[PDB]
Amino acid sequence: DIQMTQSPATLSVSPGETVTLSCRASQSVRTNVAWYRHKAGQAPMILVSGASTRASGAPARFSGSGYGTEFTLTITSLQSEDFAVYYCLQYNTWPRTFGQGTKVEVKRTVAAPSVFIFPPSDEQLKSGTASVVCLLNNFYPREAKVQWKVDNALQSGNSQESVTEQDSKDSTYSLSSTLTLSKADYEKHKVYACEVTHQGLSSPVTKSFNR
Amino acid sequence: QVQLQHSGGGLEQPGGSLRISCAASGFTFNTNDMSWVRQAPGKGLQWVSTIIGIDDTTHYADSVRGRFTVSRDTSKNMVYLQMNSLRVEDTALYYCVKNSGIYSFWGQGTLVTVSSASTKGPSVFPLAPAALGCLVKDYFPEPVTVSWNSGALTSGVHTFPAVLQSSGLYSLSSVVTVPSQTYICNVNHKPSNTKVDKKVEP
Ligand SMILES: [Cl-]
Ligand SMILES: [Cl-]
Repeated sequence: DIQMTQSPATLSVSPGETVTLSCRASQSVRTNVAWYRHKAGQAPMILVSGASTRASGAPARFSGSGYGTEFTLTITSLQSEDFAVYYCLQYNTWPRTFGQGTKVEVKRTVAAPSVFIFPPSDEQLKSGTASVVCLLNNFYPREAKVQWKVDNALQSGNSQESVTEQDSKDSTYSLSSTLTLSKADYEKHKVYACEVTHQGLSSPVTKSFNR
Repeated sequence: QVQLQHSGGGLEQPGGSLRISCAASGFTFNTNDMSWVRQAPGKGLQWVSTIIGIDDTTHYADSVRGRFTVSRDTSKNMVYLQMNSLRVEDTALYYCVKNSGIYSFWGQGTLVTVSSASTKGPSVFPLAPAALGCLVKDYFPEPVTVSWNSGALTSGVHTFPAVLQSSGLYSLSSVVTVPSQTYICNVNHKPSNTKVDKKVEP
């Protein structure tokens, strides 16, 4: 199989800027490569075909270049609809293979997260399971490290994070990290801490409570 | 114009089977190559199969070969995807697409969900206070709808995307930043025909 390697994983840019996305084939794909734009809730749309030919219904601002193993995508003066995910595809051989995607996100200033912790509700404890929710509100960049400590013991395998899309108004992210415990295990401990690490924070902030 | 009309997908058990389709028009379908592309939640685009217009030959990804069959009916301009021995990782949005490589025309995404979970309405727990919210936990399948005070409270609301838990059930939290009035979260689950209203108290 031909591996298609897209770089960088994320691109942080402003509207009106010209931008270039890279795609690398593990072996020669000649010029048989295509580019796609994908916005959530709507079907992906074609931009470039034959590595450099702009597709029939694609806007004038999309250009493509390269051959063999290194391909590029240029978006001249990018619009708000351009803040999406871009995939390159090789169709030179079988299987057809896509690249893993490049997310073009809205650049903005650094903002530190407002951290909040929520103990499990009394009604949830009536059902043999506990949920400790940690909220990281309206921060930038997306990159955030969330550590869960139960009586100073680091937690592994019992947490899941969920992060929102960039806020249409302020271009920030919000993240929930939810810790799952049995009612039994929740009653064995006192200190539930959510320690956060972010570029906007000089030192890690810890939001905690006692059972 | 080139039109591609998708069928409904479905909810299937592992080892189960489904057939999805697209009715084509606005082009010479009998001689055109047709493909299937899928996208799994949080993953990228992946090519599934292609049927060749000129001779009816077919190509598959290794992950689906022997389980999935791409076929067509020239008389009705129908392209099909018969997905047998369904696996959890087949859970995705499936797009019928025009040509074998230059995908200019896409059908709407057809959702296929592969899971052993039974349909189940959520349990709505409060996130008590500033910030407050609701924990919409243990539901199946997606989606749920979360609104605040019957849709009056729209600003400062962060309704998180659902995560699939280890239990195979979904979960999300809806949060709201408010000043210093009653706060009710209204969560609907159409698959289970359940509506839950939960007020958040400090
Ligand atoms: Cl343009
Ligand atoms: Cl959902």
